[PDB]
Amino acid sequence: VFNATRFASVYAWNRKRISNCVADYSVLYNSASFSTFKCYGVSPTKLND
Amino acid sequence: KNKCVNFNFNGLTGTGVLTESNKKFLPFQQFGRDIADTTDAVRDPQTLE
Amino acid sequence: QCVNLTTRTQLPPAYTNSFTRGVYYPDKVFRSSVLHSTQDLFLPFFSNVTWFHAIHKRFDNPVLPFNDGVYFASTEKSNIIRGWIFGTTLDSKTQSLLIVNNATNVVIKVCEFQFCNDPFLGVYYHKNNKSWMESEFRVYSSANNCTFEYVSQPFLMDLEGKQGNFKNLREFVFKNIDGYFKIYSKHTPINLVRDLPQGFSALEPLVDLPIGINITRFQTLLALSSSGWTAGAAAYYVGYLQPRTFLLKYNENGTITDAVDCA
Amino acid sequence: LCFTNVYADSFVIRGDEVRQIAPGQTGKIADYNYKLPDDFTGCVIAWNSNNLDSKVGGNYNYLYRLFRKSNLKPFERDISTEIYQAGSTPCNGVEGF
Ligand SMILES: *[C@@H]1O[C@H](CO)[C@@H](O[C@@H]2O[C@H](CO)[C@@H](O[C@H]3O[C@H](CO)[C@@H](O)[C@H](O)[C@@H]3O)[C@H](O)[C@H]2NC(C)=O)[C@H](O)[C@H]1NC(C)=O
Ligand SMILES: *[C@@H]1O[C@H](CO)[C@@H](O[C@@H]2O[C@H](CO)[C@@H](O)[C@H](O)[C@H]2NC(C)=O)[C@H](O)[C@H]1NC(C)=O
Ligand SMILES: *[C@@H]1O[C@H](CO)[C@@H](O[C@@H]2O[C@H](CO)[C@@H](O)[C@H](O)[C@H]2NC(C)=O)[C@H](O)[C@H]1NC(C)=O
Ligand SMILES: *[C@@H]1O[C@H](CO)[C@@H](O[C@@H]2O[C@H](CO)[C@@H](O)[C@H](O)[C@H]2NC(C)=O)[C@H](O)[C@H]1NC(C)=O
Ligand SMILES: *[C@@H]1O[C@H](CO)[C@@H](O)[C@H](O)[C@H]1NC(C)=O
Repeated sequence: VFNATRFASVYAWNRKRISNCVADYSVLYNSASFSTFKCYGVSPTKLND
Repeated sequence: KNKCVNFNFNGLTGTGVLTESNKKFLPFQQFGRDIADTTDAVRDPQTLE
Repeated sequence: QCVNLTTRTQLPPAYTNSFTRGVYYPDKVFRSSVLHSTQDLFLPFFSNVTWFHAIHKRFDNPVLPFNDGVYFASTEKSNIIRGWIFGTTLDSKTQSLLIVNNATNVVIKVCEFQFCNDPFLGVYYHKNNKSWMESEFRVYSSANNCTFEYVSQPFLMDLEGKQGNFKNLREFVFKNIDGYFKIYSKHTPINLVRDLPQGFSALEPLVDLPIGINITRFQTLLALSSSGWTAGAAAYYVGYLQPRTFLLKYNENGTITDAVDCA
Repeated sequence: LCFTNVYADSFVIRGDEVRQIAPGQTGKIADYNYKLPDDFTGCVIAWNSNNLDSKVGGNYNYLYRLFRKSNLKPFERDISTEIYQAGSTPCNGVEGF
């Protein structure tokens, strides 16, 4: 998701199904460096629980 | 004292008549609060009365 | 220094009753002639305050849990209880808080201490001088990474006395909430022999330390060739605070004069 | 307005991570080295310091914690440098797989 060599154009934006996986978002701390990360249906603290 | 004034003690803005009290605040206390929880007494911060 | 003083008799764990103690002023607001309900980490009424002795024979300084705050009290004579150690490893893998009252001044310091298995202070008793003076300080070996440090203005507090019944009760509440370590304390004279006096008196706040360390265990520091000594006639009691509603009576002068434990 | 007890917490972070300084946030700054309480009463102040702190060869005097067994508590400061175990094995000494 966050490392794909080539992203899609915004008019042709891609959609990928994520299923049967563990959402351990900690793994990308070392290398993500997100300028924006905003949640709208949850508090960000709760994502692990 | 004894006149109606718009007071401000440590930012504690309000309107009321100031009067000399006989309440004995232990030093760690600056404000006293009513049954209604409205601040009813204050320790003047320049002349500690 | 750092020495193990292993000469001591083995006794089982004692307990006693916290009748109506461990109540403190819940905030710095004044209130008089009112009954005030508040929910906070209080010492539950009539709970078991674990009980420890220093005798002659017995010198009890265990490392104890520190969870949801602690109530600490010491029926003290001849100034035997002198401080505490707080932390979660007490081995310099992590930081720890040291509070010590020594003969010259009170010192509060937070460092990566390397504490001894048996920390203590010591006094030379009647060594041809008529007065008593402190000589031994054996709690930690080195204190490198310090991030908080306070030392009070100097004094001389006497370390001599042999009267039978305890003449001082010192009470403390310790809470470590969101990086602020809060201490409430009270002092009352007593004339009791061997138990936590029955009665009621609320602790005023005195100091709030922004140490910001993780505290899971704590240990009190008592005054005391390397092995074989005599312990002072002093006893201290430890309870634990739980989140409980307390109704508090304020008298006409604003001091909490009575309280009721809602549970 | 007057203030009763005032503490200034001073530190340097990557510009992307200023958003993590708000109370109730996640990320390796909020999670592992600096957490603000949910009822935080105060103000957050930050300014771009590239002209002061940056070094042509790279200024490495500014450190952040990348691994932690658990998210730290508000206003908690973890100085520990002990090695973090990612796998199920224990790891002693200085380094390992
Ligand atoms: C504040 O310090 C606490 C004490 O060190 C610490 O709790 C400790 O957490 C670790 C890891 O969760 C525990 O280590 C053991 O955990 C279980 C048993 O509880 C075992 O399966 C593991 O293999 C490991 O041996 C400690 O037992 C635990 N200590 C206590 C007294 O509960 C807190 O996590 C610290 N707080 C923060 C925010 O870091
Ligand atoms: C605040 O300032 C006042 C002076 O501006 C201090 O009060 C003075 O105290 C002396 C000694 O009692 C009096 O002679 C002066 O008349 C007082 N000043 C006024 C304006 O009445 C006061 O001490 C200061 N606050 C504190 C906490 O020291
Ligand atoms: C006091 O006794 C404790 C044990 O009760 C000693 O701690 C041991 O120290 C050795 C290294 O010197 C370690 O290998 C052991 O694992 C430790 N045991 C425990 C239970 O911690 C301590 O060294 C002694 N101190 C003195 C000054 O004799
Ligand atoms: C915690 O203590 C260690 C050990 O002294 C400190 O590591 C030293 O840091 C200084 C300053 O950069 C170096 O000159 C030394 O070479 C380091 N010693 C070792 C053995 O690595 C560390 O900096 C301390 N941490 C804090 C936050 O004070
Ligand atoms: C007696 O006091 C003096 C200083 O007043 C001190 O130097 C000396 O060591 C003391 N003697 C003993 C036995 O402690």
